[PDB]
Amino acid sequence: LTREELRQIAEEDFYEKLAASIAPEIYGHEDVKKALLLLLVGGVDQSPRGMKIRGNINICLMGDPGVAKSQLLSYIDRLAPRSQYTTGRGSALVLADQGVCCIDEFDKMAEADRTAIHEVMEQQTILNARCSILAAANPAYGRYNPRRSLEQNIQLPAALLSRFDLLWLIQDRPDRDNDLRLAQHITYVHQHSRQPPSQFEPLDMKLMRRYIAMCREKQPMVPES
Amino acid sequence: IAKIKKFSKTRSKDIFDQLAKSLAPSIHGHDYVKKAILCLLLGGVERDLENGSHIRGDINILLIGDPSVAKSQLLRYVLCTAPRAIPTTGRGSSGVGLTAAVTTDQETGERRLEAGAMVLADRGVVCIDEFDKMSDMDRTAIHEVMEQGRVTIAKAGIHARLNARCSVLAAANPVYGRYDQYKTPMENIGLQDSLLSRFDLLFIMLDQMDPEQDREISDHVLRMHRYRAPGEQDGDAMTQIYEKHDNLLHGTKKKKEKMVSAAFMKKYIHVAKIIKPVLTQESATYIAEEYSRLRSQDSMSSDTARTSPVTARTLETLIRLATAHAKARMSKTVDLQDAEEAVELVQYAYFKK
Repeated sequence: LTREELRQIAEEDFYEKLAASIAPEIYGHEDVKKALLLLLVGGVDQSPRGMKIRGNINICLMGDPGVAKSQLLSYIDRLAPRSQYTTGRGSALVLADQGVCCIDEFDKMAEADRTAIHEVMEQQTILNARCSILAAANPAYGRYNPRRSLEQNIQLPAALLSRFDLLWLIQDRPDRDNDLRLAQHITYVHQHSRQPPSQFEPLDMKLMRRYIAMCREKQPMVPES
Repeated sequence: IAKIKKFSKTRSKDIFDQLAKSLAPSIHGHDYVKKAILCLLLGGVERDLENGSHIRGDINILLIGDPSVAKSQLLRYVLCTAPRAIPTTGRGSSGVGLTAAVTTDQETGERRLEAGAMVLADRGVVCIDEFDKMSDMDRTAIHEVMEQGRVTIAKAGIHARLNARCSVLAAANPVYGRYDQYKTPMENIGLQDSLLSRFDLLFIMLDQMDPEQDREISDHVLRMHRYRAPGEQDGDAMTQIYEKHDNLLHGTKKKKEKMVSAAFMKKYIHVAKIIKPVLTQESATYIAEEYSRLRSQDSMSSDTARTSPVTARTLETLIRLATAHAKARMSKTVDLQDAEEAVELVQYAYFKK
């Protein structure tokens, strides 16, 4: 980048501004935004003492339909430099090497492909499959039941869920004030064709892509303290 | 042009009532279904944003009810009237028929794309009878079209994206054959939550054998049966805005009202679809408050049950129905009654006792 643009990224509370800059059109869900930002950044890859460790961040987001998961997937597909957006039936892993593989309707896929997904998750190989997997799932009955166990509500094996380093549950809990706030924000987005005015205007997509590219270039070393 | 303007100026609020009333003289009753069909003919507004995100402007309506309630007749009439109408039954066309496929040409060795049923029917109407008989795989295939109006195809050596912005009519029968009054609508419909949510409007039709209703239906059917086209000898084998009154088609009582001609109706529908309405600030707050009331109605549902879950797509459905109603009458802005009609339609469709 031009260092002035990096300074334009590095004001106070820059972490919050970067987190909110990802999909600002969807109100709230700042934790999921931070998780997606860290997935964009990613960890470090090391091969100590004969074994290879992964630095890729794989996140599984499951929630009731209508919580704007598909729009988040489309936005992260747009923003990521190497991104592959695919559906369950419609399928790619190799094509998204050193990138992000955005897949939705994970719960609506046969277990035969799921079996091959385990090797990709565990070793990032198939050929190399060094990619960040972002999977989307839905409850079996269309609504998440807290009475039922998590595995039954996801109808996926426990090992597959464990291989996902982050799990985020979004439930469409009915709250009057939250519903009114969401409705008014949606109406402003429709009428003005723009996001509601927040504290700080989000950064451009190109600037964020370049900043993520530069931050990926560094390999921090973990202190022993 | 002059006749259309005169009819719009004279009949200010009566356009939406008359077009729904004169939609199908051969079919008796079902005013809400006729209003929904009129809204589909008018259509919504497709909006493109600076970021390039696409928002659907089509409406999906599913009709479920007992046999012999004049549902196939409505589908055939819509097929006849719609410019781009393609009929696809449940098991008549599979996912391969509905969704475009890739065929490897032997002459040149390259791969070409052949359009599917929905790809050809761009900005049109697709009618699906016996939707209950359709498999779940075809429903998932249709889900992408119903959500974003696009089909993504990727086979080794070629990849492309095709537009599938279309509206769908679906007619299905209950799982038990006849709708059960005692059992909940969820058991009778027997469909997943995602499919119902993607649908914008749900209508349930009941064959209530009331003496007056039966007498009226029989009289209407009998009058239509005894009718013969003028200019044809009896026993032989085989544009004004208001239609000419007929003693059999209309009746002595209906002499006080006249039906709109088909050609004039088609021209007015096309002109209205050309018109681009703009939403107002006054209606936005009212729609938001009514949406909040609908979401909070779970504690006020009383003994009435809901046919479909209420999600964020309902607000978009409300806006789209308001846009269609604004298209019904030639105007530029959205008024209060414009949203009130859509709210009444939602109240009728969503809640059943």
